[PDB]
Amino acid sequence: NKAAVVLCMDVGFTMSNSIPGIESPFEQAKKVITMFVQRQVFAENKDEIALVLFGTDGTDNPLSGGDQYQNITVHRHLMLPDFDLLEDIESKIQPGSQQADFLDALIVSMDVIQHETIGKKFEKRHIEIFTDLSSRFSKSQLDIIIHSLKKCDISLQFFLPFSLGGPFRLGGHGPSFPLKGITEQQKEGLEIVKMVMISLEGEDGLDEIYSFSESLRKLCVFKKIERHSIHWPCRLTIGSNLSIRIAAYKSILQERVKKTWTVVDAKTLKKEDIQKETVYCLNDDDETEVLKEDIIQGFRYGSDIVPFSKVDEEQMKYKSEGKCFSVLGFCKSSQVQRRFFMGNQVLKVFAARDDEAAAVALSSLIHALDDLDMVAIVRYAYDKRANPQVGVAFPHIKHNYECLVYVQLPFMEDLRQYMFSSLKNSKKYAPTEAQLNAVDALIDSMSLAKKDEKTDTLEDLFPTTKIPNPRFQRLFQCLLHRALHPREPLPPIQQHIWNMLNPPAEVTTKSQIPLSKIKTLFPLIEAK
Amino acid sequence: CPGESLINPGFKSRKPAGGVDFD
Amino acid sequence: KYSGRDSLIFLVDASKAMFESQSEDELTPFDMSIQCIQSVYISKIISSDRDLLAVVFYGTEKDKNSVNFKNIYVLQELDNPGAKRILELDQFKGQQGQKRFQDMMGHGSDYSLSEVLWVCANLFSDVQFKMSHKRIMLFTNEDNPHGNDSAKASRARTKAGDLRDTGIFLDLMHLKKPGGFDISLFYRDIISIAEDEDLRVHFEESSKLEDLLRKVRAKETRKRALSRLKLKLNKDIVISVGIYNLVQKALKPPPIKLYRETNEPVKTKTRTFNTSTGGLLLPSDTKRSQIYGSRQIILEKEETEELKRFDDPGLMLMGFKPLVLLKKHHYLRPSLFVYPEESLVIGSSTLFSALLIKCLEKEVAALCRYTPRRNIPPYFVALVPQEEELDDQKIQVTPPGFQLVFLPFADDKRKMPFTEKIMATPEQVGKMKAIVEKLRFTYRSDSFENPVLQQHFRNLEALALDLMEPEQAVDLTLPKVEAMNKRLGSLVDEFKELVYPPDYN
DNA sequence: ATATCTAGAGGGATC
DNA sequence: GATCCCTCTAGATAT
Repeated sequence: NKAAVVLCMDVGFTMSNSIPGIESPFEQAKKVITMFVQRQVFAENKDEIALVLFGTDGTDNPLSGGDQYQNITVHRHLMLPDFDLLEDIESKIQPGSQQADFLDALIVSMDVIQHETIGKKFEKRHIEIFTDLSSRFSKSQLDIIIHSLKKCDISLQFFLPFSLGGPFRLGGHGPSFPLKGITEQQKEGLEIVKMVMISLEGEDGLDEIYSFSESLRKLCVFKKIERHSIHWPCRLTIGSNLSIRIAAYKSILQERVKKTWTVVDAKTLKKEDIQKETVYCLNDDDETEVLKEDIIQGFRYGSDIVPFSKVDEEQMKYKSEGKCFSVLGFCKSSQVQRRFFMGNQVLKVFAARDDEAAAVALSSLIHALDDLDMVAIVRYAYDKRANPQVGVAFPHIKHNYECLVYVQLPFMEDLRQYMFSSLKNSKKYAPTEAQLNAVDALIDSMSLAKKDEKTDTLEDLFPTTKIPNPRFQRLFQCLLHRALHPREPLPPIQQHIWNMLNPPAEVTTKSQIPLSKIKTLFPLIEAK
Repeated sequence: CPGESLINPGFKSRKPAGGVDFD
Repeated sequence: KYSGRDSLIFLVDASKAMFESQSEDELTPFDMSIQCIQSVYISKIISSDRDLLAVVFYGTEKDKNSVNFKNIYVLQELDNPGAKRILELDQFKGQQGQKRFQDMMGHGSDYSLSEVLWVCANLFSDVQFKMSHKRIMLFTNEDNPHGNDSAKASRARTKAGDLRDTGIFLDLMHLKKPGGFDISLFYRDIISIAEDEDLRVHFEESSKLEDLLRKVRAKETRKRALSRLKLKLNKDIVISVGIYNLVQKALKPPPIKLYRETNEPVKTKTRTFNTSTGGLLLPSDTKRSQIYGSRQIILEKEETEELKRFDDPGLMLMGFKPLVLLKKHHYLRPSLFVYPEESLVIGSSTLFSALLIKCLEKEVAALCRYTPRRNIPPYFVALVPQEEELDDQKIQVTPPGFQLVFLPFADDKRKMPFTEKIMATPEQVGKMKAIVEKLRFTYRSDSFENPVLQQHFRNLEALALDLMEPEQAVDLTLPKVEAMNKRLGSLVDEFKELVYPPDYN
């Protein structure tokens, strides 16, 4: 449920230096923190966010006992984020001149998250550190820090100017701050951070060290504080004697804006002065007025119209027996084409929570489907009043979990029976060999995957499925700009959004000559 | 045109559903 | 065309031979043809209620038309099908309906095919709508209508040739004849088909009438492009394509509101005025607001539209990605179909075909940025090449083109609770494999019907036609529990013994 | 109680 | 311009 997040940002002087052509790490960290706080505020999440700055000229922290934990200030205590915090992040916070050890900052964040959560109930405690690791540190309290994280159940995430591992584009896909630029002090900081992440989580902790540019195009900041979906309990039935207790979650479900635009008067900025009403008028002349109680619902049947009252429809409606998840049969996986998937969601089906027998039975079914290369056609009804659907449940096996993925299949009435002219058989639209070779070269040049050497693994150069929806961040930016400066036009779309929405520059550069050949080989004329 | 419906010209003829028929 | 309608005229002979029968169990040709027309009417009402249907009888004693030709009775003119026409036709259905038809319209009189086709042509020309198809279904069971008289037959062939010239498709729906219909005696040179595919004598009647009696209830929406966008390679090589929905969730028709007494459609108007004077609030004196807990953010409607604007409508080719990188379980919304258009950018079809061929050869998909229309945030889509597929009957099962697959964003995927993996022993997997093999069936896309929609159609038909009791639609999505219980047998018990402990439900 | 079903304002296609 | 179709948005409302 509610979670307590502490953002420990680096502010000292070394975080302000910039290589020309590359944005300063201070600005990138500010952008990442702004995105995080924007999402937290404008989604009205109940998570409480703190903000600790280390490296500032001043010193204001609970552990400031004198000649210790200096140049560290707790800018914002644990509370619900508000527009004020966004205002300080965007304008008030300024880079400092001193330096501080990031372990001291981690200890300060520990104390903030410890002696500010008593009384309040928090499901998760998270700390996100933004730093450049260019400052000298002392590894004297490392064991105590690790033990404190382990005992207090506090996560960790590290953000660095350089990725762990052409011109540099912030938020884009491709190379980042050069791997040679990392200095010896930065190397020592990186190795200490890596050892901390290893001792904290394990080998997967290496995946929790991100870069600012790659963080601006991922949801890694919200990964540890997001609330998982609720399960839908049912029973997988094969016949009237076999039943497996299952729980189904929603894997893919398009996210839309939750807050609605409220229509208000332009003079008073209030909504009670504006209301909407509907007037019922006969289609005949003179536009007579009809009240709600004098209208009965009817249906269209050819050229005639038949009255069909709501009570009559409810009595005549197709009655479903209720919630069900029943297997109709098993068919070869090649018979269920991917192009026929319907619906607006994808369900992943596990066994019932902490149920060993159900887990064994479901794993047996999944492995049986996988070995025979078959899928299950199931009848799925969410609720008693829900319209029953027919869908496909195909096995999905990974190195750590197994599940059945359910996608709705079409009914015979959802299929459209148009016919299209054949393209291959056409003698007027047949490309010649030169055009085919040109298109072949173009496809080769614009490849979005790298066939890695020494292993049969395809690396995705443009993994779009990890890119956040740009509309939400754009809307949050516009809303914040309007709230802070309600006298200016909407700002332009941020450059990193365009960078993260565009393919790597290598793809574009490699596809200039082939594209010119395509242009000079395919005459395209826009009809008047 | 082959497979064209008699009721609705320009469309394909819809065959009866049939449902599930085990082998 | 798109706005064009389909015009169908049922030409039913009223000769005495049509009222005979070779067996009491068998239906006489007249009521069989009447049931044919009734099935067509019902299917068209469910599907294509915007089309035109007419019914004409020739060979009757009484005459009714716009020309006053003898022995021609136009029961219905070219008009949209309705329940009243269905009931009027039902008045002649079956036994005692044939008697009513013979009592109110004569039969057994001499006719002339040229006059019949003249009446049909006048019926086609009288109505003022724009139509794509002008079809005639001739219901008869006489091989040579004018076998004895040569002049009338010759005039008939001349008139049929004229109608073919002006665009009237003439079909033939012969009923049962004791001596065999013997097509190609007279009808060969008039029927609009290219040739008599079967030149036999056709002792039987069910040539294609089984297709007509077979009722399939589906809307059958006309073909129309969702958007005529532009596929841009970089910024200059721009081809014109069109987006179609090959699959779309069929919705129940929306109920209409009508007057309580007169039963006439009622128009709905919405108006907004301030609650201080009642003066209508023109959409230029109001603003959009959002209160985020304590602070109100005020934006013009133009600003709210502008903040959603990223790119111009069209598809921006980002690159090419191997098909193996497109995961099956990353389904977001139903995929679309991309087909080239030569009406806007001449030469688009050649480049589209080359791209399709090369993508099929290399098993790649064109990853593009999709903006369906103005002021809409873009998505990332994959154009997967889709080769044309023809079955054994050489019909277009799958059209050639591209399949536009929507790729989910990072926030369209939900994190899921951690679960300890509990694998199964090979014995249990083998038992479940046997169970799976027992219940194997062949799946086709058009195998299941929407029970809700079918029940709604049956209820509407019963209400309109005043049926005593509505027909209950058969739910094919219900598992055949008895059948699979008999098919499995003791496999379920053995599987439960292997997996489920003896104290589990 | 979240979700689903249902119900209303819009943007192109096509006349 | 008018009509139908299809997202999209917003609201209503049983399990």
